[PDB]
Amino acid sequence: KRGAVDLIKTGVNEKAMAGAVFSLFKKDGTEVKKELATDANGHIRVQGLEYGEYYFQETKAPKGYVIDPTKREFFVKNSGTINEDGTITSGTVVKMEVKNNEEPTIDKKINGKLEALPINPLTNYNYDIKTLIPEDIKEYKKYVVTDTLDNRLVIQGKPIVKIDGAEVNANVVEVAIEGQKVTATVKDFTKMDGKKEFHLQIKSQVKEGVPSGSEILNTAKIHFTNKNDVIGEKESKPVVVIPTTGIIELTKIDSANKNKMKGAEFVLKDNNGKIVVVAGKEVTGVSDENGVIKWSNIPYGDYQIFETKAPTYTKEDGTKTSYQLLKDPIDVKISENNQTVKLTIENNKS
Repeated sequence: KRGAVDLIKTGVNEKAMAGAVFSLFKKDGTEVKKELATDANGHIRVQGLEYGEYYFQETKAPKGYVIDPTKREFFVKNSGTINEDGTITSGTVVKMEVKNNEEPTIDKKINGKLEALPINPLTNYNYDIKTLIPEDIKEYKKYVVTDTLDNRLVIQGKPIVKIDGAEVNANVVEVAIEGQKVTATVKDFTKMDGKKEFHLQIKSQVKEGVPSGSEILNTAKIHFTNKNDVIGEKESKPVVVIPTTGIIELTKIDSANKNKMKGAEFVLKDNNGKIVVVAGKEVTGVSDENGVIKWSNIPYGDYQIFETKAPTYTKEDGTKTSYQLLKDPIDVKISENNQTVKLTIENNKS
């Protein structure tokens, strides 16, 4: 006398789940069958089973779903048959419904959709970290998203967490922050049942003084433990911000003499007429012995150079005279395809 069983495997949104692999065991642990893969409709059908207690156990999870170690018991108590497509059933066929849950995933982007971003120092940009919220999140034990920002970066204010686009109280999700480490930990798992997207947004700035063109990478990580004590740890793909700055080289010479000049003072202003400040200091220069003023770490890109003090010289009557002051601004442009602007400035006695 022999019975049968029908395993009905489903996934997200009650979808029929194919490719889920199971083994069938007797209660005493002996393997009856292995490599039983759910068909296109999420079914595994087995007949010809001697009466008694059995249990299925998953050996391979469907792609994208969490592995499930649970031993699922059933009794074969009556006779039953079932053909391969289940269109014909006789007697009693034990029915087993097995649900699968997706495993959380992690995605990091810059300003929503970017994987790379050329940006000026001390200029705001966002890290957008989105993780999948599974259908059994309600039953999860741990769900944490972390991100340690490269130390060449400054966290701006307090990172914000959105669930399905809605900002959540510190009750449901707590945003912690210590040093460069940002950590958002789910605290109320019930307030997230039915939700699908965990979105952590960290606002950042690239510090001043990092070499231009240097790639500052970022990644975020998700840590979780589900109801079955399955522990996950995934890391996002790296995203990159690149500091954009340039160099301004001024060489101060004489009109006809063409000689290098020391002592000529200049200043760099933006097109709003305000002096440019870099490391807390205004961008000022005094011409060296070779008549050079080199300014580095200048963000993009439109500025105006002004002479604030002309060089001196001594005529034959020993006179202590200053060259003429240049009263017109010198427009400069800094931007890739023009990252180092070298300008020669001629200086007239009258």
